[PDB]
Amino acid sequence: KPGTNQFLTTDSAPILPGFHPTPPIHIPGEVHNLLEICRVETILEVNNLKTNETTPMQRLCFPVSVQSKTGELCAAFRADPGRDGPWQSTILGQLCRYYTQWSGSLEVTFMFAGSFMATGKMLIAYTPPGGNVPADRITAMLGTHVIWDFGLQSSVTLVVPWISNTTGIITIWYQTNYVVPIGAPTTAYIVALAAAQDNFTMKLCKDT
Amino acid sequence: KPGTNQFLTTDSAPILPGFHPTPPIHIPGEVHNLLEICRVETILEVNNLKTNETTPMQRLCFPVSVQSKTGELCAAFRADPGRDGPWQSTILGQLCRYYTQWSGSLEVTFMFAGSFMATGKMLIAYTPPGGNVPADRITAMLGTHVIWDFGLQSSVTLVVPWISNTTGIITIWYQTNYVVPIGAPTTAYIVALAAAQDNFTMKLCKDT
Amino acid sequence: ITAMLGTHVIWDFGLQSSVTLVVPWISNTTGII
Amino acid sequence: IVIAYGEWPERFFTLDTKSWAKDSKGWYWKFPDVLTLYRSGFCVHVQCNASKFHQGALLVAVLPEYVLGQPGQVGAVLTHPYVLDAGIPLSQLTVCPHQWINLRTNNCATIIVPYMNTVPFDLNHCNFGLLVIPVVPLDFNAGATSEIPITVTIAPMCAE
Amino acid sequence: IVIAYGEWPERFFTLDTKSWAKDSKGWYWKFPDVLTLYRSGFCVHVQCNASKFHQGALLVAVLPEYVLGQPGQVGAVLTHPYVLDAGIPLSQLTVCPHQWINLRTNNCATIIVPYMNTVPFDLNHCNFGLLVIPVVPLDFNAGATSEIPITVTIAPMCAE
Amino acid sequence: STQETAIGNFFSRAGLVSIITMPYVNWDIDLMGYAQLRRKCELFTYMRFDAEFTFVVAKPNGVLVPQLLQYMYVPPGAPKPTSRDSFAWQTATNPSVFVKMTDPPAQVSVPFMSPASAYQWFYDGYPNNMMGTFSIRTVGTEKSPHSITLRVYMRIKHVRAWIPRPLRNQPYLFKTNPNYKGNDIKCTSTSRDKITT
Amino acid sequence: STQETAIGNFFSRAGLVSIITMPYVNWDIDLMGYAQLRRKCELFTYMRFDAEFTFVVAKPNGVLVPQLLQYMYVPPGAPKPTSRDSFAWQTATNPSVFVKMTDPPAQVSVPFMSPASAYQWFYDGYPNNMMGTFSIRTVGTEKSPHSITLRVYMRIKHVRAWIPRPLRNQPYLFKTNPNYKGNDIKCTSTSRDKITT
Repeated sequence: KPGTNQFLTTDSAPILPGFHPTPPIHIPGEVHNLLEICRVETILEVNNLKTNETTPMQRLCFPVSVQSKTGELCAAFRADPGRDGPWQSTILGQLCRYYTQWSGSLEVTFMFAGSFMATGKMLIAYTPPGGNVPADRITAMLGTHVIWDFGLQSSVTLVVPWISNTTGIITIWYQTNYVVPIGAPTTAYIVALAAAQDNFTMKLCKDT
Repeated sequence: KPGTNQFLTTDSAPILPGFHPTPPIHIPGEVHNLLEICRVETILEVNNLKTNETTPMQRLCFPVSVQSKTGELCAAFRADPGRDGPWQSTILGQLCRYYTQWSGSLEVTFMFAGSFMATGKMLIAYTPPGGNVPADRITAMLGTHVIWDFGLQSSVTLVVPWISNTTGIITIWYQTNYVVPIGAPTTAYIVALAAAQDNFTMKLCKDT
Repeated sequence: ITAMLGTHVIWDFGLQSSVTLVVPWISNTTGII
Repeated sequence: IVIAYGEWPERFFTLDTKSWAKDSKGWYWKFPDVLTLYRSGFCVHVQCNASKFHQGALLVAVLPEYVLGQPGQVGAVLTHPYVLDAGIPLSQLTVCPHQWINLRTNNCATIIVPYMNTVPFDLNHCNFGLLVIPVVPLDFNAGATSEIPITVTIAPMCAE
Repeated sequence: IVIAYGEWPERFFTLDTKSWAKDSKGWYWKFPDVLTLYRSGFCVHVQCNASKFHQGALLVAVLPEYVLGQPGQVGAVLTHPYVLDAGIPLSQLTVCPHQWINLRTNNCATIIVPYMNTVPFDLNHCNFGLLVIPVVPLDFNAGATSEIPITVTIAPMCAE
Repeated sequence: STQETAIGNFFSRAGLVSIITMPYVNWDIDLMGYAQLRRKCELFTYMRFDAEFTFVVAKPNGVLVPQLLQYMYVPPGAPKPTSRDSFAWQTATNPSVFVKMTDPPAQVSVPFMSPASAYQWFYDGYPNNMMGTFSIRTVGTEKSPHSITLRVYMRIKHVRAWIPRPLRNQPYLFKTNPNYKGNDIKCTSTSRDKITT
Repeated sequence: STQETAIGNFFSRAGLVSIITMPYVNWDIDLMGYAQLRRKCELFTYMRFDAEFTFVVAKPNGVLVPQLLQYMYVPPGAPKPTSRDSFAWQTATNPSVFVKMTDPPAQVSVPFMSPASAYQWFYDGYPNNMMGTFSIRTVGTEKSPHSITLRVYMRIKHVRAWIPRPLRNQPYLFKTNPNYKGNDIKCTSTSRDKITT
């Protein structure tokens, strides 16, 4: 039949039949699927400005200060792990470059890192793919949003409903101004973590 | 054995063993056999005159008028789907060009498209393969015939008993003159539809 | 096209000869037909 | 009633009435553009009222994935109705679900069309077209109405 | 408590307290060098006491077979903490077992690490490192203490 | 019986799909090539299948020569090679097959590869169904001294079709979309002289 | 499903690992060669597997010639050959394979060969995981009249991985240990102009 003496790479006589290899042991911690790796939160790089290239240790967090007025935009970024940008620095974004088609939900967690005596409120709004970035806080409030106050809770998680491979854009607003008593620092930093949900999948193999 | 290293076209290692293709869905409407396509009536082109090439929208029907006298031939055509002619414009005739030997019965349906106040009678006669076209209505009446009056019914079907691959010829006569009251149009058009029965088969494959 | 989106009744006199439209509620800025 | 491919889907919007003259060629509408994520069926209903002294024959038929060779609510007019303005001949349009609007006989035709797409869920994609073709030209005596209207009614079914 | 890879191993040595300034970069310790055939686990415990007027965020995480690009009990100081001084980026250090020392919240973090080696039994081989990285720089108002100490406690578990 | 006209038989007997001459080349897979098969596929709207290609290679004048070749397949999402010595020829994600010229032809299949559930021969909206790309070259750093020409044969297996549509009669103009010559429309049937015969 | 991202599939589709030109040679087995596969292997700490090599041989310009060859495998503990006529080529403890050039490529496997229980890509202490050594020569006492070049393809089977670790972003400098350029550190992501877009 046709198709003989051909070397298809994607398809053997042993060289040492008498050899018995070393039996295995119970080294703790084994990965059976790569999905167990893309299910842990990792630090995002939202402060991907062009002036932090010289000192790249400040790109892991974005600041909040008392100088900013109320009802003002703080930060914004898309929610496409494959595309270049903030999602390049996470394990999910790095592993998604080895595959072609991916689908599933996502979750993003923030973590306040200010003083214990600082209180306030921040609004986090996510818009579905297809539309435009909100121009006002009142416009953003009508959509999917989560009100976060760091005076009570220190970390909140926002879950992206569905992504596939015209991308969803997330925003962080200023619900109330940053208040602080006398004798405490006037600046606070926020770190963002991202991870995949229990329905993320990848289909085709590729090479970076 | 003789017959190795030969590439017979009419007769395989996968290239991506690890790929899992997308599972199917329930898209409505699936064809398992081509016979389900040749079992629907389609418009015949009986008015295949040489003067309609410039304006080909008038070839789908043939007219009946009050000017014609009684007992006069109106239209005639053969009943061979494979051969060129009126049967070229139907799906059965087009699909029969992809095969070599066909057999089975046929059915032809007409549809009056005149006014509601017009009455009359028309005689449709079919002669079996082998013989001659009738020269008179009295001669045609003795054979297989169906008397059709459009004052009561609007569509009649004539079934061809058997064809195989010296062809049967069908005729349409003028039983009575076209009568019409005052205030109604003096011309009417007839559209003919053709389809196969439940015993049509094809044997060998060919290329047009 | 604007009127069709609201409360409407399609009436053809070739089949029926009389149709009735019922006003939901009036009180004593008035409805217009 | 005729059900497209024998599969049920699982208000009453009335479009503008096109005028059928003695030399008209045809009309077509795209869906679900004409009513302007998405998953829904439809219930098309076409009526053509005319007196008993008129004659003619229409041919209303849907056609999934009908590409040309976004009209809107108004519709559009075909240029070469013999080849359906897409290369396919009109004489075999009967393969798709269809109905006849023979004026000597009933003047109404309703078609039920379910969702037919390669993905379970879908504004830029038009699913199917709706063609109305005057196969037999309309004729009348002098003094009668020169235009016979046709009305199209659309009702979404099992929308989500 | 956090158990490394969910596997239990089967005195209280207190190391010197490093001083966390406003421009520090990080520290790391190698095991079982810091406590100086062998088979044993460990129970790491890191505490960072500071007033309520300070802010910051540490990241303590183990890293098996942590090669560089023998500190001892004193420890060592990283040079380029962004690339962990080994090429791997800091932003994905969270894959390994870890904890956060957010000063606004709890100030203690304990990690249980079992034996992880390719041979059942082993002084020249260091199993894993222990990295402490100030992800968020520490800040305070003038007049407060300029150095916040961090204490590390090591307790061998199931030694043989 | 009726088995001679089933959908499976109607799409069999692998035929020529493309001819390539190399006096490196790229040939993307496209069933809408020769008009003989294009009209047959255009009968239905949605089709789902897989292919099985075969490469018969030989120098012009027909004689065979002992030369080593490499046919390389590229998935829909991948950078196509652009030179005789690119890194694409060395990346292992996209498979390749090695076979000498004086050997039986290389037979290889390809599964149903699409994000959707079936191929779409007619799309009404604006931007999708790419099937891949084959690349052919002669293995070696130097230049081969012998000209080659190969012809590719393709089969279709496990055919499913949906939503039949009317056939086509007008001549084709482009390989991507159906514009006709809208001034010299050719009728479907022949012509008589008077409708009595 | 989730089977498309398992550890077994992620380490398949044998690709090029080394190219050798002989205008006798020694090529020790080293997976930490091309940077494409090195970064993929460096994801985990402990890996256990076996390989399956394939040697496609041909003269430059691609043409094949009827020549007889000998590929010889050397275990980790053994004296490597140092001449065309040494006693290593004749000792029988280390196996060898004979195959003519005008033939299908020689396929041969190699088991998990290590005193330990798994390979170690990262060792913290001072001195270990050698996999062997292949030697290639043309059989005959005289000198061969034809130049040859062969490329070696290697597969991985029965893969087990342990203790995942962060990936690598900085460019490589040496093939044995991870020093980077500690003065021109390249950031992971791209750069915006202001954090509002």
